[PDB]
This record gives sequence, structure tokens and C-alpha cells, in this order.
Amino acid sequence: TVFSPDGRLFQVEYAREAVKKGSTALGMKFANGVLLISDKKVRSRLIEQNSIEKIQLIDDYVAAVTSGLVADARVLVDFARISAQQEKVTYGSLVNIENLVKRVADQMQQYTQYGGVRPYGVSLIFAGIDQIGPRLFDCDPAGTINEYKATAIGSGKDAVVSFLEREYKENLPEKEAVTLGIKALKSSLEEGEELKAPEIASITVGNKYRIYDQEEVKKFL
Amino acid sequence: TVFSPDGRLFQVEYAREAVKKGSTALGMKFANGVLLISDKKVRSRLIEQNSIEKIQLIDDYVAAVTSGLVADARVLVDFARISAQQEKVTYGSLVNIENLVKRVADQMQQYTQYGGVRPYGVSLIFAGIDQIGPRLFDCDPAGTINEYKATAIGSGKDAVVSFLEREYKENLPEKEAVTLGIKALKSSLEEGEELKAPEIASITVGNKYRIYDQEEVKKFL
Amino acid sequence: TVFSPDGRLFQVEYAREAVKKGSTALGMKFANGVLLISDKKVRSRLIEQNSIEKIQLIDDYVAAVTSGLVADARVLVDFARISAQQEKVTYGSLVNIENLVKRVADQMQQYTQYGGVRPYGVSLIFAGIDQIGPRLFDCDPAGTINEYKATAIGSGKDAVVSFLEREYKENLPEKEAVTLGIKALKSSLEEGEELKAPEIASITVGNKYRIYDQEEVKKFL
Amino acid sequence: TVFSPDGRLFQVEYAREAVKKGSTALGMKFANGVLLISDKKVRSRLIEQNSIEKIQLIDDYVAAVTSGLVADARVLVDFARISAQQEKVTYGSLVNIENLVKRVADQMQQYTQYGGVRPYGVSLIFAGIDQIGPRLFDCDPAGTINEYKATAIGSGKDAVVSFLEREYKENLPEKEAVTLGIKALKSSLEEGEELKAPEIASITVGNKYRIYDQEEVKKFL
Amino acid sequence: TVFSPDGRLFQVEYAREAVKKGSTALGMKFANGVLLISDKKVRSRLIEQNSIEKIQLIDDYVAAVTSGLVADARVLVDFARISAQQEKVTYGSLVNIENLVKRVADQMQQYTQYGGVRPYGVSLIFAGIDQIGPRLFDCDPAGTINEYKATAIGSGKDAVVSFLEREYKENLPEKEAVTLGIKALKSSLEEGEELKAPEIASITVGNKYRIYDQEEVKKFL
Amino acid sequence: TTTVGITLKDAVIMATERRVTMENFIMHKNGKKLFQIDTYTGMTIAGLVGDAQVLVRYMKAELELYRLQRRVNMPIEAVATLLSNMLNQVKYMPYMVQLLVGGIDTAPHVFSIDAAGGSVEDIYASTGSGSPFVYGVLESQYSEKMTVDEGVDLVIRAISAAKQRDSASGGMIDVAVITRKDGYVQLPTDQIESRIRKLGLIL
Amino acid sequence: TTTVGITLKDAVIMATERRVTMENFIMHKNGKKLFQIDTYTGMTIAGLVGDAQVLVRYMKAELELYRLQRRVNMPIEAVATLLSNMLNQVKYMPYMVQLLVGGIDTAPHVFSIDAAGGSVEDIYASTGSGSPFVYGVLESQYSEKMTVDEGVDLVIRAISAAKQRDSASGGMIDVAVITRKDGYVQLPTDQIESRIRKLGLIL
Amino acid sequence: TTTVGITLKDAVIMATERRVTMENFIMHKNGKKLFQIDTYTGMTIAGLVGDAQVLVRYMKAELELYRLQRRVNMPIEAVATLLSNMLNQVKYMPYMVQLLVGGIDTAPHVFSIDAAGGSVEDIYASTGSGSPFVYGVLESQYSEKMTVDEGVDLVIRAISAAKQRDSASGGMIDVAVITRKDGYVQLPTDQIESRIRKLGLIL
Amino acid sequence: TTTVGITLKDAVIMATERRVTMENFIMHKNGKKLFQIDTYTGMTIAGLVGDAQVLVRYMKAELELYRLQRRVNMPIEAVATLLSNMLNQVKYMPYMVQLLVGGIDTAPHVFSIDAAGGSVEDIYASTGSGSPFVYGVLESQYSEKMTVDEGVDLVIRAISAAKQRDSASGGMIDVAVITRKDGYVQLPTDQIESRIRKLGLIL
Repeated sequence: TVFSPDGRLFQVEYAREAVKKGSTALGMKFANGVLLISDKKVRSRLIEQNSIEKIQLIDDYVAAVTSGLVADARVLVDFARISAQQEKVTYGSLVNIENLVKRVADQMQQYTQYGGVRPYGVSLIFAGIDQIGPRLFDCDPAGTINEYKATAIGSGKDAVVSFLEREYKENLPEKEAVTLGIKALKSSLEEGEELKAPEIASITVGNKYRIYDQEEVKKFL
Repeated sequence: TVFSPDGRLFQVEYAREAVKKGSTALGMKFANGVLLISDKKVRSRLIEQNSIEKIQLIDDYVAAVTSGLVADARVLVDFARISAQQEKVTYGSLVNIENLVKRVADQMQQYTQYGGVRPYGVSLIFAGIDQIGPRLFDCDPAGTINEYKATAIGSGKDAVVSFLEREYKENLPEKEAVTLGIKALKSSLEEGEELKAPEIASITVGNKYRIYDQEEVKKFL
Repeated sequence: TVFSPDGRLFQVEYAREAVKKGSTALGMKFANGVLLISDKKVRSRLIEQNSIEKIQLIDDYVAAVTSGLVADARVLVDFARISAQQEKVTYGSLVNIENLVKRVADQMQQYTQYGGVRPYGVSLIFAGIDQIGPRLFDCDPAGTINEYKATAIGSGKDAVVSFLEREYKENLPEKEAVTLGIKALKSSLEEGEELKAPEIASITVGNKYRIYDQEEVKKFL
Repeated sequence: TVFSPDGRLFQVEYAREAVKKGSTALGMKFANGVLLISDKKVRSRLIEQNSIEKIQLIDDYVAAVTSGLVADARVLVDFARISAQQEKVTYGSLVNIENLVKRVADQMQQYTQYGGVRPYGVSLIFAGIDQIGPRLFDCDPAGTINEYKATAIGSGKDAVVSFLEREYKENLPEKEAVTLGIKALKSSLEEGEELKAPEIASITVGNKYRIYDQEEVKKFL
Repeated sequence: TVFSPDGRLFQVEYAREAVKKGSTALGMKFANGVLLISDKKVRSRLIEQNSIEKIQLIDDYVAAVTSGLVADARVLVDFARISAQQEKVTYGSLVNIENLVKRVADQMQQYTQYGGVRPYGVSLIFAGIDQIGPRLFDCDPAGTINEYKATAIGSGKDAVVSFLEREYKENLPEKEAVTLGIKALKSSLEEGEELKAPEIASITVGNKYRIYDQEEVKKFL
Repeated sequence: TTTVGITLKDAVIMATERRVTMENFIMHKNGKKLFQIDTYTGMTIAGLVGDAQVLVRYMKAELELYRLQRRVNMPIEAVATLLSNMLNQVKYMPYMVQLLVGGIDTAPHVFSIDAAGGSVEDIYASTGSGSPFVYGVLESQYSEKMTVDEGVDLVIRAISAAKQRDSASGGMIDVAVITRKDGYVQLPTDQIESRIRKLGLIL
Repeated sequence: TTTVGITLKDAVIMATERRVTMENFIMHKNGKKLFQIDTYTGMTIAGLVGDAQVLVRYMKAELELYRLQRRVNMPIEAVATLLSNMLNQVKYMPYMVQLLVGGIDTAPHVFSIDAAGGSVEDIYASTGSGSPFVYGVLESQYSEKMTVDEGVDLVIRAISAAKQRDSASGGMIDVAVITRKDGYVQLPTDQIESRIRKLGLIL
Repeated sequence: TTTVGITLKDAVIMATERRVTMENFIMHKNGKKLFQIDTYTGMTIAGLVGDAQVLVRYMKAELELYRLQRRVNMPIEAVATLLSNMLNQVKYMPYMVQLLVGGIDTAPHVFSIDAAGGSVEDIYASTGSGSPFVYGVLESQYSEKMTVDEGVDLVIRAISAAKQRDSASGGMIDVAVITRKDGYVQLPTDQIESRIRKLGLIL
Repeated sequence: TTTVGITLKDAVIMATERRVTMENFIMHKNGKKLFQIDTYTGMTIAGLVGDAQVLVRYMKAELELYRLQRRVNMPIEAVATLLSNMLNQVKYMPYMVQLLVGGIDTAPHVFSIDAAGGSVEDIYASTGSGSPFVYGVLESQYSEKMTVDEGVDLVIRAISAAKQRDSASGGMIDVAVITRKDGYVQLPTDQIESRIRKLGLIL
């Protein structure tokens, strides 16, 4: 990982090209909550659909979706879990999610600084409530953090960022904004495909996560 | 191991090309059990057929088949055994097989991150029962884990995944699903070859593994 | 040591090309025993023929022949001796020879994984009796182990594996199978050469090794 | 140091090309003794001829001559001295010279295994008596050990190995075999040169080394 | 630093090319003493001529001149001083100068063995008296030691070795041999240059060094 | 310090004092020694305060990380085995505690763990300095066919009978009932002091 | 603590107490001190509880990993030699235990191992604090020509004769019989207490 | 413990007790304290059991690896020098043993080695707690012109004379005779107890 | 232990006992405490046996490696300075010895070295437990104008006068005479005991 003569890091943009092959995923803030949606592309009858996990929890108040190389995604989800538990042991409670995202993105930055390692080919979304409130974050393979209101990652990123650029009234209730997000996920596809059941998780201030079962998912579909 | 300009890891796909030369192996879930079958291609009279081991146990409740470079396969089987015994010393019992597969696949991922090492040229299948039930897993040289119901690895992978895509009714008894799997292993071959005795192992919830002797194997053949 | 685009390790096949220049050596199981034969090509009057050692003992119940680069062969024979004595200190007795062969072949595998080292250019045969019985093994520069009944290593490998493929009735006595093996070693040569005295070692269950002196060797010749 | 596509180590044969520029040296077994001769090519009046050392002692019962790069030769002679004194501290007496030669040649092998170091460009001859008797050894830059009866190293190697192949009756007395060896060293030269005084050392079982002074050297000349 | 296909170390001969740009320096044995002379080429009025040091002492009984890269020369002079004081602390007195030269030349050899370092571009002369007597040594960037009676290093090496090859009667007194050496240093130059005051140091058995002041230097000039 | 664990049919009742002293001196009349380390699992600490609180933070972290990685709660014998390995890998710079781990995986369990990591399961256990008085009550009044109401009244009788013969035990009493239906439910203050006032005891 | 190992013709009988104390104080009336570490091999612990349980987890792991890697069970002399190396590589921060390893490889074996790794094979052994009373019974009543029934009745007589003269031994008794035909069979509770009631003893 | 080494003309006779105690208490009436560490070399251990057995395993490994690497047996002075370096590189966490190394390289040797690695060769040596009684017999009855039969009868008289005045020595006696012709030959049980019954002694 | 070094005109005479004890108990009546560490240099050990023998092996190695690397023998003051640095780099885990180094480089030297590396040269020195009796003889009878014959007879008188008033000294006496002409010559047994029989002494 060295500089290009116009000031770019080639392994980082090639890592972003590895991100653009992943699954489409959304994050969206509710009036008093947040939301994560992931495109669950079922590929065969032979895979356990009940045990595949797209939204996987860092904490009861913090979840995260991933896109890119799924092995690096599993590694950074495990690192985010261990870092969250270190902050709970040291201080007593997870006050700020932004510093969990900074402790992930400092390692993701660290592999774009040193030679002998390649960058992570993943992009993540961290959603959940804390002492400031319902918060949504996005992390980029250079270790770049941005705080959003509604974002998307994966192959169908620009269709969903365009759709939510037109759409997304700010303070929506839960069911209407889940309907909006699944309309965004329909807008990312083609007409040669239809949505099989996505995976949806939501949180409201005061509660833990409620990962939706397939009745609410097909009912919203 | 660095990124290609379209976001691929060349050493990982070359490792998968090293996987496509291995032996064909199947994994299949029974109604209340799981199943591993491996193509035992006997090559001469001069090799001890009684001591060659394709299905080799990580634990009395966990077995695994391999494909690819057989030396790397032996190394990762020994690592899976040591990691299983570390989880038995630390906790007391092997509650989850998925975390054994994640402790193997985090090392297999780890060699595709660092320079100075090459990736493992093996793909594995982990089968066995635990506190959740009869479980089947597949691990890919990038460290990619998927939970299946019936899968295959090796040279004749796509013929068996195609055959079990057409076939494989879900809750079968033991003998009928062993007959189905050995029909899949017949469907992978050519007509210039015939199956010499495969190696078959099965487990049912409450029991340990029953590695079949050659009477049941030739009888099912 | 990295992967070729068709999934091969070039340094390992070049190491096997370094193996194909070594001396021809045989291993053969007796009815109740095993056998090692090595082609002792005497090259001058000026070399001490009485002190050159082809069959050299890992243990009184375990011997091994080598082929390839003789310096790497001496290194792995010393490592096999030290590992055998570690298993005798830890447990009390050398119960299994297969795990001695696995502790050699895990190091031979280890140098085909890491960069900064080259693979060993040797192939070995481990013969001897243990608690399971008379056992014969072969180890390949990738660290590949196979258990045989009669094998050969070196330059004249394929002539001896072909000859013992036609020949080698299974449960032979000692003298007849030594005659068979030295007929194989005659079959590997040309007619421009004749066998000078080979080196022969044998073991029977209950006894230690009996390295043959030149009376029995010339008498069998 | 990696493998060539035909299974050779190029840095080792280039090291042997660095050996072929050294001085010619002989080793020869007496009836009850051994012998080392070295070609002392005096190059100017300005060099102290009394303090140049070709045969230099590892021990009072073990000497060694060298050929190749003289700096690497000095390093391996110092390593052989320190290893000899470690065996005298640990055990009490230097029982076997062969294991001193193996402890030198395991390091000389070790630098042809690892990257970041180059091989030693030296070849050595170890002569001396021990509990087995008068023993003579030769060590090759790959770390290759052979036990001889009469050998030579350096630029004029093949003329002396050819001459001693024709000559060298086995059990000779001291003076006759010194005359034979200095006739070999005359046979290696051209007629444009004559032998200036070589350096000769001898040992007989029961005694220490007797490095010849110039009266016996010119008298034998 | 690797081998050339004809058995040479290219970085070592390039280091010797870096030596051939240094200043001309002489060493010469007296009847009961030794001598070091160095060509002090004064280059401007602006440099302190009184504080430039060519002959610089390792010890009151050991001095050394250098040629080549002056920074590496300063480093090896400091290493020779520290090694001399380690031998005085350990044993009590500096009995042998040859082992000081071997402890310098083992490091100079050590950087031509390992990758990641370049060889020293210096050549040194070690002169002084010890328990054997007045001794003179020369050290070459490969770590090559030779004991001389009169030698020279630097750019004008071959003119002085040629002149002292014709000249240099062996047991000379002090003043006559200083006159001989400064005639050698005149013989190395051209007629377009004249000797500005060289730097001369001498030692006789029983005494310490006597570095000549400019009265004796211009008087001998 | 006085800590009780009771295994009923399908409930675990764990109750504790709330007094922290320094060798005669009631430094804090209101401590916290009964913790919920997992959804169906509670821990009760005794001994040194500073080591015990650090063990509580470690066990909350390790149990919650286990639950996230495996989607099932840890079995209680693995909680006590894990904590036995943690206490016994030190053993010579030891944690000066003694601990109760009680919970429900399929059947109710109470494990008692000493300062060197010896975990023993028993149907009722008690740690602290006023443990023998609790053992005196629970030898003569404990029957394993009690309901949860008679269980809670029993543990209040035992700890209230150890508050009066031990000077290092006192204060309000913390009772926590663990069932499969609701899980870890810590009983409120006014319910417990209504039981103390109703049985004829002194708070 | 009172632990017995008996070598018969083709059987090993190993039996134990079930009482865990703290210097006068019966902390747990129901412990577990008799473990099956391999298919044909049982271990009986004595001494400190926390070190002994960790040795049990190590030996179950190492014996099972040995069995998977080599497809044969470990010989008993290699079990005691392995455990002697484990106990003796420390020796100065030692495990404060004493252990019995009994099993069948070709002939029955009972090895007794102390806290510094000195393994000695003997035809009968006994560890714990009530070991001399067991040695008193087994000097006068042990004959190596007994059957398994008279063996089990003998070990019940020895441990029941050590429960009455040792205060650190008591509770229900655990008997485990190891044969080649069935292997490690731990006898049920009602069979053992029927033998205690049938020999005229106190449980 | 009572261990004897006797150097005859071309034989080394080494004999030992078989009793392992714990400070008054005969824990094992049948131990093993006489080992064959090489083809012509035997070692006899005394002192702590656990350190001595580990020294036996190290010396069997190092002597056998020496024999494979060099095709000749190790000289006895190098065995005692090696073992002196092993015992003396520690010296402050020491092995609490004392050892006899006896063998044949060209002439018979008996080396006695203490716990800090001081190896001294002597024509007869004896270690253990009943060593002074052996020294009492061997001062008045040892002659270096005896045969092997009178040597074996002498060592049986010495150890049987130390079994009666030392309480830490007893049991069956192990005699091992080392010659060049047959090597290390341990005498059978019935031959030794026939010599004990024939000399008029008590076993 | 009783060790003597005597510096004559051109000779060094070093003589020693041959008895190794254990606090009252003559473990070995025949030891070796006088060593030749170099061609013209001898060392005499005293104190602990195991540390002293290891110092002998180190000094033989270092002196011989010095002689090979430099083609001249080490001066005696450098032997004692080297050994002082070896003994003094430890100093707090020390070697419990005291040593004599005697030899010839140009003039005869005797250096006495204690357990912390303080080397002092003196014209005669003596170490061991029977050193004050030797000092008693050598104050009244030593003259530096003696020959080698009267020197050897003097050291035999001193050590024989310390064998009778020290219980830790006894046995045969080892005398070694170091000259430039022949070097290190250890006198034979029958010559020394002929001098003992000729002076009227007891061996």
C-alpha cells in the first residue's frame, strides 16, 4: 500500500471494488429509533435459511451489517464484539457507539498504513441507541467513518442512496419507514428478480433489538 | 496476497483451483442425524486400504472431510482437534460446532490477510450433532463458512450439488439417504469408472459416530 | 512458495525433481515383519564403504531410508530421532510410528507454507514394528504421508513400483521377500551396471533391527 | 536460495564455484594414523611465512584444512573449535569426530535453507584420531559429509583424486605415504611452477599432532 | 550479497572499489619495532591540520590506519577500541593482537554473509607490539586477514607494494626505514604533486607509541 | 456477609445481606452483593469486595459474549467451570472470594465455588461469615417439596436468623427468584419487608 | 476423603466417598471424586478440590485426543507417566493432590501418584485422609483370588470402616468396576446401598 | 531406601530395596529403584521418588540417542559427567536425589552422584537411608578378589543387614549383575530368595 | 579438605588430600582434587565438590581454546583474573568453592581465589578446612631457598600434620610438581608413600 503519483492508495480503491460485489443493505433512523435491512438472496434449497445471519449483533443495543468479503466481515464483527466488551469491563456501560466505530476503523486504517498486510475488503453499518440516542454510522475500507440518517452498502448502493435522496421524510414511525426501506430495496433490483424475504432489525429507545421473524417480513413485503 | 484491480484476491482463487483437484465428498442431513460420504479411489494393491482415512474425527460428536492439498488438510484437522479440546477444557462441553468452524476459518482467513504466507489449499466439511442438533458446515479457502443441508467438495462438486439440487427430500431415514448420497457419488463419475467402496460415517442424536465397515458399504453399493 | 494459476506449488514440484536424483530404496512388509533395502552405489576405492549409512535407525524399532538432498535428509533424520525421544520421555514408550511420521511431515509441510524458507528436497520411508504391528510409511516433500505395503523412492522409483505391482505376494517369509526385493532392485538398473552390495535391514515382531552384514548381502545377491 | 526447475540450488553450485578457486589440500590415512597436506603458495617476500596457517587445529586430536573464501573458513574453524569445547564440557571427552563434523555441517546446511543468508563458500577436511580410530572427513558447501580414505579439495582437486585413484596402497607407513601425498601435490601443478614448501601435519593413535617444521618438509620435498 | 555464477561476491568487489579511492598508507617492521605512515593530503587552509588524525590508537601498544569510506573507518576503529578494552577487562592484558584483528574481521565478514546490510568499504592495517613481538596485519572488506612485513592500502597501493617489493631489507633501524617508507610514499605520487607532511608513528619493544611531530616529519622529508 | 442459594423444583432463590464492614466498623450499611450475570443466571459474591466486583464484570462480559457468539445461554455447569478455571489459573496470587452461581438451563442448579476454583453443585448452599447459622436453619426446615412462596419465606427466615448472631451481617435483604417463565426476578423492597413484618422479624 | 483401588484378576474396582469439608465443616455432603477419564480407565482424586478438578479436565482432554490421533486407548503406565510429567514439571508451585489411576490395557493396573509426580504401581492402593483405615482392612481381608462380587463387598467394608473413624469422610459411596467386557461401569446407588444394608452397615 | 554398587574384577553388582514410605508409613511395599539406562549401564536411584524417575527418563533418552548418533555406548565417566552437569545446572531448585551409575566400558566403574552434581568414582558405594549399615558390612567383608557368586551373596548380606536396622528399608531385594559377556542381567526373584533362604536370612 | 601450593625458585609444588566427607561421614576415601588445567598450570579445588568440578571443566575448556587460538599458553595472572571474573559475575548465587591456581609463565606463581573472585598472589597458600595446620607448618619451616626435594618433603610434612588434627582430611596424598623443563609432573603413589614411610609418618 503506497501512494499513486496523483495521491491515491490503489489497494484501497481495489478494496472498494471488492466491496461493490456484496449484498445491498440499508440503515435508516426512525422517529425515536433506528433500522437495519439486508437483502437475503436465497441461492438454493440446500442452504439453511434459518441460520444465515446478515444483521448480527455487536451488543443488545448495537447491531451492524456488512458488505464485501464475508470472511473479513466475520473478523471485524468479532473484533467489534470484543472491543464492546472491553469498554463494558473498563467503564461499566457502553456510553458511546461512535468510539466503538472508531476502534474498528482504527484497525481498518491500520492495515492501509503498514506494508505486509492488505486492507479489509468490507464496509460496515453500525446502528443502535446509546446515551446520545438513536445513532447510525458507516465505515469504509480506508477506515472512513460517516454518521448518516439513511445509507446503503453493497452492489446496489447508488440506487438506494438515490431513492432515499428523493424519499426519506425524517421523523417517520416504524412500520411506514420499514415500508419505505423495503421499497428502496425493491428499487435497487431489476424486474428479472423479485425480493425473497429480507432480514430486518429495529430498535427504539428503552428497548433491545427486535429481529423480525418471517411473518412480519413477508407481511411488509 | 494483494487485491486485483477488480477487487479479487488471486492467491485465493488459485487456492480454489488447488481445491478442484481433490476427492469428491458429500455431507447430508438425516431426519434426526447427519452423514458424511467420501470417494475412496483405491489406486494400487500396494497401499493399505484399511488404514487410509477420509472421514476423520475431530471429536466423538464432530467429524470432518477434506479436499485439496492433503498436507494442509492434515494440518487443519490437527488444529481443529486441538481447538475442540481447548473448548472442552475451558467450558466443560462442546456446546456449539459453529464456533469450532469459526476458529478454524479464522486461521484460514488469517493466512489470506498477511504477507509471507500462502493460503490453505483445502476445503472442509464439518458434520455432527450438538446442543442445537444435527449440523453441517462447509469451509472455503478464504475462510468462508456456510451452513448447508447437503453439500459436496472436490473435483466432482457441481455434479453432486446439481444432483442433490434435483433430489434430496428433506427428512429421510438413514439407509434411504445413504442410498441417495451414494447415487449422487455414482452420478459424479463417468462410465469408464465404477465406485470402489466409499467411506461412510453417520451420527444420530444421542449416539456417537458409526463409521461403516465394508459389509454395509458394499451392501449399500 | 506461492500458488501457480492452475493451483500448483512450483517449489514443491521442483523439490520433487530434486528427489528424482537420489538413490533407489525399497520398503516391503513381511509376514510378521518389515524390510528396508537401499542401493549402495560404491563410487570409488577411496571412500570408507564400512561407514556409509543408508538405512539409519530412528529407534531400535524404527528405521528410515531417505532420498534427495543428503544434507536435508540428515537434518530430518536428526529431527525424527529427537522427536522419537520426546515421545519416549513424555509417554514412556513409542506406541505409534504414524505420529512420528506426522511430526516429521508437519515440519516438512511447514516449510511449504511460509515464505523465507525453501521446501525440503527429500523423500523418506519409515519402517518398523509397534503396538499395531509391522508398519511402513512414505513421506513426500510437501509433507504427504501414505501407508504402503511395498514402496520405493529415488531415481529408479517407477521400475520398482511397476515390478512390485506385478510381483509381491503378500505374506512372504523373510528370505524369499528379500530375494524379491533385490530382484526389484536389479530390475531398476540397466545392463551396463550390476549391483554392488546393497544395504538391507529387517525386523520381526518381538525383536530389534538386524542390519545385514555383507555375507548375507552377497549371499542373497 | 530457491530451487531451479530441474531441482538444483543455484547458490550452492555457485558456492562450489567459489570453492574451486582455493588452495589444493590432501588428506590421507596411514596404517595407524592420518595425514593432512596443504599447498603453501608463497606469494611475496613481504608476507610472514612463519605465521600463515593452513592446517589449523580444532583440538589436539582433531585438525582441519579449508578451501574457498578464507573469511568463511576462519568463521567455520572458530565454530568447530567452540563446538568441540562444548562437547568436552558436556560429556568429558571428544569421543566421536563425526558428530563434530555434523555440528559444523548442520550450520552449513542451515544457511542453504533460509532466505536472508548466503551459503558458505568453503569446503573442509576434518582429520584426526578418536575412540573409533584414525578418521578422515570432507564437508561440502551444501553441508554434505563424506568419510574418505584420501581426498583433496581446492582448485587442483581432480588431478589429486585421479592420482590417488591410481595410487594409494592402503596401509602405508608415515614417511612413504607423505612421499606419496607430496607426489600427488606435485602431480596437480604445472611444469611452469614448482612446489615451494607445503605444510604437513600427521597423527598416530596415542599421540597428539606433529606439525612438520621446514627441515622435514624440504627433506621430503 | 549473493554469489555470482562464477563464484564471486559482487558487493565485496564493489566495496574494494570503494577502498581504492582512499589515502595511501604504509606499514613496515623495524628491527625490533613497527611503523605506520599515512599520506596527509592537506586540501585547504580552512581545515585544522593539527586535529586531523590518520594514525589513531586502538591502545598504547596497538595502532591502526584505515582507507576507504571514512565513516565506516571511524565505526570500525571504535569497535576495535571497545573490543580491546573487553579483552583487557576479561583477561588482564592484551596478549595477542591477532585476535583483536580477528574480532574486527569477524564483524566485517558478518556483514558479507547476511542480507539487509552492505559490507564495510574500508581496509585497515593493525600494527603494534605484544607478547610475541612487533606485529603487522592487514584487513580486507571481506574480512580477510594477512600478516605482512610491509604493506600499503589505498589508491596508491600497487606502487608502494612494488617499491617495497624491490626495496625493504628486513632488519633496518628506525630512521633508515622511515626514510625508506617516505621514499615509497614519494614513489606512489606523480611529479605534479609533492608530499606535504605525512603522519608517522613508530613503536619499539618496551615502549609505547611515539607519534612524530612536524619537526621530525619535515626533517625526514 | 451472608449469601444463600436454594434449589426448588423449577426455581432458584438467591438472597443476600447488604452490609459492608471493616473489622468492626460498618463502613457501608447498603451494599450490593447479588448480581444478574445472565438472563437466567445469577451470581452472589462473598469475601473481599474488590476482587468480587472484578469477577462480576468479567463474568458479565464473558457470558454476554458467549450468548452473542452462540445464540444460546451458557449452561450453568459451564459457568462454574469457566469461573473455576479463572480462579484456579492464579491460585497463588488468589482472589480472596467465595461465590455462588445459580441458574436454570434445563433443571435448576446451584454451584458453590471457593477461592481456588473448586466448584461443587449442591441443592442448597451458603457462603459468607454467617453461613453456619443459615446451615442451621436449612438443615431443620428445608424440604425440596416447597413452593416458591415457602422458599422465599425460608430464605428470609435463614438470613434473618443469621443477622442476629453475626455482627458482620445486617441491613436490608436482597432476594432474587429465577424461573424459566419470567427468569431472573429480583423481588421488590416493600414485598420483602412486608414478609419480614409478616413473619415477625426485625429489619 | 477416602479413595480405594483394587486390582482383581480381570477387574479394577475403584470406590470413593462423597464428602467435601472445610477443616471441621461439612460444606458439601455430596461431591464427586471418581471420574472416568477414558473408555477403560478411571481416575480417583484426593487432596485439594480445585487442583484435582483441573487435572481431571486436562486428563480427559489429553486421553481423548490421544485416542483420536492413534485409534487405540492409552496404556495405563503411559497415563500415569504423562500425569507424573505434568505434576513434576511444576513441583515448586505444586498441585496439592494425590491421585489414583486404574484401568485395563492387557492386565489390570492401579497406579498411585503423589503431588510431585511419583507414580508407583501396586495391587491395591488408597489415598485420602482415611487411607490408613482402608489399609487396615485391606491388609487382613484382601486376597487376590476374589471375584468381583467379593471385591465390591470388600471395598464397601473398607470405606465403611473408614467412615466411622475419620471425620473428613462420609456420605454415599461411589463404586466403579472396570472390566474388559463392559468397561467402566459405575454401580448404581440402590445396588450399593443394598449391599450396605445387606452387610449390616450404616450409610 | 538402601542401594549398593560393587565393583568386582569384570562385573558390577547393583542391588536395591523395594519399599516406598511416607515418614512412618509404608505406602508401597513394592517399588522399583534399579534401572537399566544402557546396554552395559545401570542406574540406582535414591531420595525423592518423583525427581528420580524423571532423571531416569532423561538418562534413558540421552544415552539411547547418543548410541544411535555415534554407534558406540557412552563411557561411564561421561554418563556421570553428563548427569553431574544436569543436576548442577539447577543447584538452587535442585533435584533431591542421590544416584549410583555403574557400568562397563573397558573396566568396571561405579560412580556416586549427589544432589548438586558431585560425581566421585569408588570401588563400592551405597546410597539411601540405610547406607551406613551397608558400609558397615562392606568395610569388614568386601574383598576385591571375590567372584560374582560371593559378590551377590555379599550384597544380599549387606542389604539384609540394613533391612533390620532401618525402618525405611524393606521388601524384596533387586540384584543386577553387569558383565561384558551377557551385559545387564537382573537376577530372578526365586534365585535371590533362594540365596536369602540359603544364607539364613529373613525376607 | 587440605590443599597446599608452594612457590620455589623455579618450581610450583601443589599437593592435596583424597577424602570426601558428608558432615561426619567419609563418603569416599579416594577423591580427586588436584587437576592439570594447562601444560604448565595446575588447579587445586576446595569447598563444595559439585561446583568445583564444573569450574574445572570450564577452565580446561577456556585455557585450551585460548592456547589453540593464540599458540601460547595463558599467563597465570590471566588465569586467575579470568576465574575471578567467572566467580564474581554471579556473587549472589555463588560457587561455594575456594581455589588455588599455580603455574609458570616466566616466574612461578601461586594465586589463591575465594568464592567471590578475589585473587591474591602469595608465595605459599593453603585452602580447605585443615588449612590452619598447614599454615602452622609453613610459618616455621618454609624457606624460599629450598630445593624441590625439600619442597616435596615439606608439603608432605604439612599435609600429614593436618591429617591428624582435622577429621575432614585424610587418605592418600597427591603431590604435583610444575617445572619449566618437564612441566606438570604428578609424582607417583609409591614415591610419595616412600617419602611418608621415610620421614616417619602415618598414611
